[PDB]
Amino acid sequence: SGLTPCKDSKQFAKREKQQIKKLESSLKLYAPESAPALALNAQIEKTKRRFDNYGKYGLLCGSDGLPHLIVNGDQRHWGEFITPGILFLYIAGWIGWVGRSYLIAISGEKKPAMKEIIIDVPLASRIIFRGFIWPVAAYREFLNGDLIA
Amino acid sequence: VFSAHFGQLSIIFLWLSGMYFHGARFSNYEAWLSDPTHIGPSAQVVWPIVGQEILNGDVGGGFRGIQI
Amino acid sequence: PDRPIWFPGSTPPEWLDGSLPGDFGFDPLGLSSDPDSLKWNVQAEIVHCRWAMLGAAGIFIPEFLTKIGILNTPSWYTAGEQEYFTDKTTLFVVELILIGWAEGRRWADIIKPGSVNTDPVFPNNKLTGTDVGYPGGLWFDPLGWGSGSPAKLKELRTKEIKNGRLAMLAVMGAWFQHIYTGTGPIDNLFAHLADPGHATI
Amino acid sequence: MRDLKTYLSVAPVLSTLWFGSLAGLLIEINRLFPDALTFPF
Amino acid sequence: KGEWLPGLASPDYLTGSLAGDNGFDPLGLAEDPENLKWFVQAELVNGRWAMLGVAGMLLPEVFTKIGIINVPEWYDAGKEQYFASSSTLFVIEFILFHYVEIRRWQDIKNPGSVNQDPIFKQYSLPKGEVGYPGGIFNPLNFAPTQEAKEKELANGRLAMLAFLGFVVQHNVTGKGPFENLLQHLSDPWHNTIVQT
Ligand code: CLA
Ligand code: CLA
Ligand SMILES: CC(/C=C/C=C(C)/C=C/[C@@]12O[C@]1(C)C[C@@H](O)CC2(C)C)=C\C=C\C=C(C)\C=C\C=C(C)\C=C\[C@@]12O[C@]1(C)C[C@@H](O)CC2(C)C
Ligand SMILES: CC(/C=C/C=C(C)/C=C/[C@@]12O[C@]1(C)C[C@@H](O)CC2(C)C)=C\C=C\C=C(C)\C=C\C=C(C)\C=C\[C@@]12O[C@]1(C)C[C@@H](O)CC2(C)C
Repeated sequence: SGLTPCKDSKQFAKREKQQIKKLESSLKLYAPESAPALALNAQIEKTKRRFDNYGKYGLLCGSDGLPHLIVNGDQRHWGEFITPGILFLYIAGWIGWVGRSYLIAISGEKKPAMKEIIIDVPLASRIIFRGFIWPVAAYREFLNGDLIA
Repeated sequence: VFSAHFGQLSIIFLWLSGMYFHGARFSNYEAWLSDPTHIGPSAQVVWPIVGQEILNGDVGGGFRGIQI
Repeated sequence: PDRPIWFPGSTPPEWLDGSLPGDFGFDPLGLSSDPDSLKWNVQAEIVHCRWAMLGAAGIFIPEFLTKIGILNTPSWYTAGEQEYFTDKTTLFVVELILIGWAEGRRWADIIKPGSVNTDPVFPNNKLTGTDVGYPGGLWFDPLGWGSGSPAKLKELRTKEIKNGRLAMLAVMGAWFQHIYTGTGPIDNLFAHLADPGHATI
Repeated sequence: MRDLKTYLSVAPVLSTLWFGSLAGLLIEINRLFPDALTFPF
Repeated sequence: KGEWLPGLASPDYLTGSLAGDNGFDPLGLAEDPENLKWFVQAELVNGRWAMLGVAGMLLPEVFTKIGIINVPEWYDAGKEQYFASSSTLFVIEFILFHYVEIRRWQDIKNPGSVNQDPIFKQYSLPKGEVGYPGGIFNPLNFAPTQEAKEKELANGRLAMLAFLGFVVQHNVTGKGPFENLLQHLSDPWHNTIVQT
């Protein structure tokens, strides 16, 4: 959509050069072997590697020199939004399933409210491993009809 | 009330100990002592984790940190 | 009730009645008030004592023979840097697997006693031990010393536990002596014996 | 003691331990894979 | 009855009547009795298919290595050309497998529902437990005793593990399945997962 790749972005190169020039301005103030100078020299390399990696991944830059993210579902940009999205969904489902399974276990007690303050660690440690298979567990429970009260 | 006052005194002493220690290890006190007017006092230093080390300014005396 | 205590004239805790071997009523922090904690801590102490006897004899005996002039084995501190026929991580993995099987069997024995007393593949062979932590049987007790009158067993277990405490202390001492002085444990003993008054700090 | 375990299982202390471990872990990845915007896998 | 971990009580929902039972369910996935049947059928089918796949992608490699025939490895079989396009063969497979898979699915729902031939009405399969059709599928008329079922399930589990191992072998090392075994035997203590 009028976007150019990072590796061929003159404004991207200008941003990198300007940041490096600004960083090197403070390097001249200290002795070359001093600890502040050693710490500063490690910052320039980090900037260089970051810019190289951004160029190497085929990110798209506009007229500003800043990368843009395409989330329409293009197969060449699945790492921007699609790939991290499924990971977040899996992790959030794990957390939710563990939290839901803990409450059901203690609901049958005489005083279920007491277990919400003093957490039963031996009981909680067993349920934690069970969240690994939460997609299959939820898929099977939905079909059987036990998901909704 | 007596015991609570004792606890508060303990906390204050711990705070003073921290303040006195930080100026001995992470400060430019000596360089400032050699030139009080042109050097900015500093006693805090930041770890370089998420790029936050930009807060280590050039306070003078061959030292980088936060000006107190 | 009238057994010697660690602090004479003091009151021993109510959860240490002297039935256990090597009991001297020492628990100021009360780390074993509950019975399950008592049993777990007893097993931990026994295992630590046995590993200590195994390790302590393997540190001072080689160095004694080296300094006396019989062998030439290097210092125990730097024994992890010597050459070997394979990478140390492979040795670590093999050790992990074998000790994992052994310690898993032992763990199964603690929680549900009597559940691992039969050979998995040769049901004829069994272990004749009755108390947790003392397996007995032909594999571990070949000489028959593990069974007898209760007084003899109590005395033997007491002396084993005391030797274990001594060995644990000695091993920690060897570690700290070598981290501090920078020489072998036997050299420290000889330096101390040469001039006991001055050869310390 | 038993009271030591019971006080350690209360909601604030357990939550603080969990969040501290979480923050340490997150800082570990942020240090190991710094300046990350896309998945290169 | 076998136990997968001594000192651990088996779950109550595993009564031991099923074939190949060892009380193994740490996650409690088969708590609901309905889920148990579907999981059993899925395990059986996966075991049989994995067994066939592992055999068919291990044996030709050995045959090529010894020198009887000359066939490429299992992963690169797609580059070879055949008498028909891959899309055509996929179309034959898609139409063909639909019938048998729907037949099996119909049997799973209602046992004994699809035992009768739909074209010729005089041929049918004898009654039997679901997942074991018998009849024409057992031409030699072997005894389907519990021991044979246990052997089948054990072989299926081993085949699943072997297939996963083969996939991971190819993904990391990039070599053949049988080539790795010969490499391991040359220097056992120097050629291992640790080095790679
Ligand atoms: C790890 C080794 C270990 C273990 C598990 C035990 C365990 C036990 N001992 Mg014991 N003991 C040991 C080493 C050990 N001992 C040593 C080295 C000595 C000689 C000094 C003794 C001398 C001794 C006596 C005289 C008596 C016991 C008794 C007991 C039992 C009751 C006390 C208890 O439960 O406290 C729990 C014990 C623990 C070790 C839990 C660990 C708690 C602390 C925090 C460990 C760290 C301490 C360390 C010095 C601090 C490091 C911090 C810093 C310096 C770096 C219990 C089974 C009593 C008994 O009835 O015996 C049957 C008793 O009368 N012990
Ligand atoms: C079995 C226990 C034991 C024994 C026999 C020794 C013996 C010795 N140690 Mg030592 N040490 C030990 C444990 C032990 N240590 C432990 C646990 C530590 C860590 C805290 C140290 C740390 C240590 C250092 C840092 C140094 C020594 C040194 C020495 C030697 C000179 C004496 C001295 O100044 O020690 C002083 C010992 C201590 C300050 C530790 C207190 C003693 C422990 C707690 C045991 C308690 C006594 C024990 C119950 C007596 C009964 C056993 C008896 C038969 C010996 C001497 C050979 C010195 C050396 O190399 O000689 C030139 C030296 O510089 N040790
Ligand atoms: C546990 C221990 C110390 C004990 C701590 C004590 C007293 C705690 C006591 C208390 O709790 C009580 C009782 C009651 C509470 O109210 C109070 C406190 C005070 C809290 C020491 C050693 C603990 C652990 C020991 C002994 C470790 C042994 C190591 C081995 C076997 C090493 C082997 C090798 O050396 C070889 C043989 C050859 C080499 O080449 C390679 C290696 C591998 C190095
Ligand atoms: C079927 C199967 C393999 C099928 C393969 C085929 C057809 C191969 C075909 C090919 O070779 C040919 C034909 C040609 C090759 O050219 C072409 C291809 C296509 C390559 C694998 C299954 C593989 C399946 C595997 C490995 C599953 C493992 C599951 C496990 C372990 C579960 C563990 C648990 O479930 C229990 C155990 C208890 C639960 O409670 C909880 C836990 C503990 C979590």
